Amino acid sequence: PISPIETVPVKLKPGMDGPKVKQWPLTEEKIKALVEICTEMEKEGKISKIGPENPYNTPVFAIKKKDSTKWRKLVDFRELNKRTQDFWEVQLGIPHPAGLKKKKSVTVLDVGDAYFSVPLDEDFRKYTAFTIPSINNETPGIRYQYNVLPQGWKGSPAIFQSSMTKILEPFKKQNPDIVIYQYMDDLYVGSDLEIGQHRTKIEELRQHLLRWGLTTPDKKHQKEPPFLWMGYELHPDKWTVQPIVLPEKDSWTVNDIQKLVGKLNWASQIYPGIKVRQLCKLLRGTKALTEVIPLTEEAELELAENREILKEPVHGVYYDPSKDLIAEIQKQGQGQWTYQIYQEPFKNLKTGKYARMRGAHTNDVKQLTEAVQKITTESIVIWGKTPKFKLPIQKETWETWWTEYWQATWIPEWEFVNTPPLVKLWYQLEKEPIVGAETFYVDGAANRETKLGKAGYVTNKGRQKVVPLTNTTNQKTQLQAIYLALQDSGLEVNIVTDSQYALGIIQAQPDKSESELVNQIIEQLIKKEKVYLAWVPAHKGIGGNEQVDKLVSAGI
Amino acid sequence: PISPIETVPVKLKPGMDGPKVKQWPLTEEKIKALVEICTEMEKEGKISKIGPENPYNTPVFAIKKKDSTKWRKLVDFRELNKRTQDFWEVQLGIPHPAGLKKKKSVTVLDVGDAYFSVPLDEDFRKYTAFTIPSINNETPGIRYQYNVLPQGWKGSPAIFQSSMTKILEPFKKQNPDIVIYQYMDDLYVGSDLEIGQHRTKIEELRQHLLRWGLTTPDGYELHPDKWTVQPIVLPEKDSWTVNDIQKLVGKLNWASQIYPGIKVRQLCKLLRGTKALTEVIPLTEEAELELAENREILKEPVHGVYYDPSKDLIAEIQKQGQGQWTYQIYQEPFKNLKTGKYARMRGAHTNDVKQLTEAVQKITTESIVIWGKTPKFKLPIQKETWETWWTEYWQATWIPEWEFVNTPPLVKLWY
Ligand SMILES: C=Cc1cc(N(C)C)nc(S(C)(=O)=O)n1
Repeated sequence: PISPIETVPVKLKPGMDGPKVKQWPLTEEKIKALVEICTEMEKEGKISKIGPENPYNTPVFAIKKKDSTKWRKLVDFRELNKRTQDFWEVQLGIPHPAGLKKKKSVTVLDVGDAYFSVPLDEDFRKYTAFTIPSINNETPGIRYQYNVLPQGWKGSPAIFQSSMTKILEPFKKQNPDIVIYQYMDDLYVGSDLEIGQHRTKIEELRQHLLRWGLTTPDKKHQKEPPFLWMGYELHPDKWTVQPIVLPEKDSWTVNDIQKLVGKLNWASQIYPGIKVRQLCKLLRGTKALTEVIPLTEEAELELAENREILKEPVHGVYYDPSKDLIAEIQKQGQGQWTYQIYQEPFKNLKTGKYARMRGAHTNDVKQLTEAVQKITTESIVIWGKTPKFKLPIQKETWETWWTEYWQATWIPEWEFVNTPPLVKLWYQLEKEPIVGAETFYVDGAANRETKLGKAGYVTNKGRQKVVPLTNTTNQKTQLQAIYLALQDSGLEVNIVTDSQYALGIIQAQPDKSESELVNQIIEQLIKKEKVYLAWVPAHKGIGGNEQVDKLVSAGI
Repeated sequence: PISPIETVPVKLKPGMDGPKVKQWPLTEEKIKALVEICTEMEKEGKISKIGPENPYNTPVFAIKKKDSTKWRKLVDFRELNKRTQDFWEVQLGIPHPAGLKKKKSVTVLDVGDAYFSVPLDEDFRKYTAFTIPSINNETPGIRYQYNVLPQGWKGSPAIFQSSMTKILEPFKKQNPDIVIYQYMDDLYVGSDLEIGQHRTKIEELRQHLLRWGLTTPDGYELHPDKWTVQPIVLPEKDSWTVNDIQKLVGKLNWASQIYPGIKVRQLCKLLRGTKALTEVIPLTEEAELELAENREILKEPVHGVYYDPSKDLIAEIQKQGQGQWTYQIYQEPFKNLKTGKYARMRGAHTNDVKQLTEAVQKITTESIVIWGKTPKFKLPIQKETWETWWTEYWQATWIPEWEFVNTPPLVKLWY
C-alpha cells in the first residue's frame, strides 16, 4: 500500500527541462508481460495511465526471458536522473559488521514494497512518464507515470531513507532500549530482551509500520537458517560474509555491468583490493541498457583479480565498548601494508591492506605514518574512537625521524612490536662536512631548446668528469651530476650543488622513487658510509661552483 | 521563541551557489555532545530539521574553549562566508582600531549567543544546512538549517552591528580609555590599566552583557606590548671553514631579496678555488668588514612596508625543532609585515601537530588584534595528518583559511 506520509518536494536542475527520450519497439511477447506487469502495478496505485498532453518520455524494457525468472520490466531513468536536482547523501559511509554490538536477540525485517509504497511529489510525477510500445500505428502506445519512488530514479534512495526515519521515529521514542538500523530494504532491530518479549516488541513494530503503509510478510518463508543483514551473516557471537560469486559469461549488457559495479562497491567495504576502474570505463559513452558491451582486455583482467579476492569468506567479531581498540601493522613488501584491528588477541574486528604511495619519492616511514592515519580515520568512522597502535618500528627510529623532519608529524599512542621486517631509515645525511673526505662540486645543464645537456663534477683533488647527454632537462642533469659524484667517490664524500630541486629530494631520505635516476642515487646513498650534501647559490663567486658551471654549460 | 522583527535580505555573490562541503568523521563524545546541543537549539527554534532535498552542507564539530570547560559547537562556515555577499561599510563589521595593539592587556569574550535572537532571512536559511554524523552510520545523519543569525557566519556580526553599538554604549561612556573591537563571534577588549584593575572590568562588562540576554561562557589575557619581531642574525664564529663561509653566503644571498643593500662579493672572494669544505679560511679585512656591515644592515627593521587593506594576509610557518617555530606574515613576497617566534615544549606537549595548531591560533589572534583580518596559512604538514588531528586541539570560535606547503632551505634562514 502507498504510505500516507508527506511527499518530499522534488525539482529538476535549474535551466533543464524534463526527459524526452523515445521508446524502442519490439517483440509483441515483451509487450505482453509488460502490459500485464503494468496493469498489476496500476491496480496497486504505483502508476497511473495518463493523457497524451504529457510531453515527456523515458524508455521501458523487458528482461530475463524466462530462465525460471518469469519476466520483469526495466525502466531506464539515466536521462531523467541527469535532469533531476542533486540530493544530500547524509550517510558518511555504509555500516560495517564489526561496528555492531553484541545483542541477545536480533531480527532483520524486510521492506519489500520499499520504494513502491512511498509517495512521489505530485508535481514531479509528470516527468516519470513512459510508454509501452504501440504495436501498429493507428494509435500510440499505453502511456503511464509513476505515483511512488521509481526503482532506478536518482532520488529514491535518499527520499526512502528520509521517510523511513520519520516513520520509525515515534516507535523509537516509545522504545529507547531497542536499536534500529535501516539499510536499503533491510531493517535491523536488536535488543537485549528475552526472545519472548523481543519477538513481541517486533510484532508491535510490524503494526506500527503497517499503519504507515509499509508491509512486512510473515518472515519465515524458507531463508531463516543463517540470518542476513545487508549481505552479512549475523550470528550470536560473530559475523560472516560468505564468498561472493560474480556471474560468468561473455555477453554482458550495460545493465549487467551496472549491476556488477554495485555488487563490487558493496564488497570493497569488506574486502581489500577490489577494483572497478576498468569496468566503469565500459559504461559512459553509450546508451541502451540492453546493448551488449564486450569486455576489454583490462576489464577482463580486473574481473579475474576480483574473483580471486572474493574467493574466501570473511569473519569477524563484534564490538565491545568497554575495551580498547588495538591496531597492528606489518610491512608487506614494497608499498604493501597489512593491519588487524582487534580488542582481544586473535579475535579480529577488521583486517585490511594499504597499498599506495605518497608522491613520487617516499620512504617506509612516511608510508607507515599515512597508514596509521588512514586507520585512525576508519576507526573513528566505524567505532567513533581511535585504536592503540602496535608498530614494527623502534621508538628510536621514529624519534630521530620526527625530530629532524621539516614537516610536523605525529603518531598516536603506540608501542613497538618487534615482528616482520622492521621499518628503518636506510641512510642518513651528515650534519657537518666530513674531514678528509673528497669534495665534489657537481653541476648540470641542458638546452631547453635542443634537449642536449652535460652533467659533471670537479673535486678539490683535481678530479673531473663531464658527460654529454641527449634529451634531458636542467633538472635531470643536476641529478645526474650528483649521481656521477656518488659513483666516482669512496665511502665518504662531500657533495655541493646549487640545485634546490635536487637537494630537496635527497633531504627527505627517500628509499623509493618512481624515477629510475633517483633510485640509482638511493642505491648509491646506501652503499656510502658518510655523505654530506650542501647547497650554494648558483652564479656567484663560490670557487667550487664557478668552475663546474663553466664546464657543464658549453650547451650555452 | 524568536523576534518577529524584519529580516535583512541576504544574497550570495553573483554566479555562486551554496556550500556542498562533506562532513568529516567525528568521535563519539563529540557526537553525543552535538546531538545534545542541537536537540536543545531546535526546541528553542534556533534551528529546524530538514531533509535530503536540500543539497547544501557545511561541516560541524565540537570544541572545549576557555580552560577545557564543556562542549561548544563550531560550524565551519569558511565556504559559506566566501560565497556570501559582502556588506560594504558594515564590511566585516566595523573599522579596526589602530590603538588596540597598544594596550597593556587585551581579553577575548565569546559573544556568540547574541546572534540567536535575530531571525535570519528566510530565503537564505537553506545555505546553512549541516549534518551531524552517526557512529558506524547506523542512524543516518541528523540534518538541520538555521532560523537565526548563526555563530561563525560573517553575515551575523554585520547584521547585529547596530544592536551591539547600543548594547555597549553605556559601558563606553563609563570607560573611554577602553578599546573594543568585534571580530566574528568575538569581542576584543583592551585597556592599559593594570592586571587586577583591568580584569575586574572584564567581569564588569560580562555582567553588563549578561543582563542584556548576552549569556557569556564561563577570560584570556594577551599583551600586544610583549609583541616584538624576530630579527635576522648571522653567526660570529672564531674559526671559519669553507663550509661555514658557504652557508653564510647562502643566507646573505636569500636575505638580499629583502634588503637590496647587502653585498656578498668580498666573501665569495675568499672562496676562489676548488677547496675542501673542511679547509679553515682566514677572513680578509675588506671581507671581514663586509660582515659587520651587513650585520648592521640586517640589524635594522625593513623599511617602507605597507599594509594594504585590499589584499589577503598570508602566513608562513617553519618548524625549527626544540618545540620552536617561526612565522612571517606578509602580503607580497619579501615585504613582511611581521616576523616572530613561538617556542614551547618543556611543559606538557611532545606533540608536533598540537604545537602547530596552537601556533596557528596565536598568529591568527595577533593578526586579528593588529589588522582585524585572519591570514591564509601555508602549513608545513601533510593534508591528511593535519585533517585527521587539528580539531583535537582547536580552541577558537573562528577558522582561518589554509593550504599545505613543501618547505625548502629557507628554514635555517629564520634562525
Ligand atoms: C549488490 C549488492 C548486494 C546487496 C546485498 N544486500 C544489501 C542484501 N547483498 C549482496 S550479496 C547476496 O552478493 O552478499 N549484494
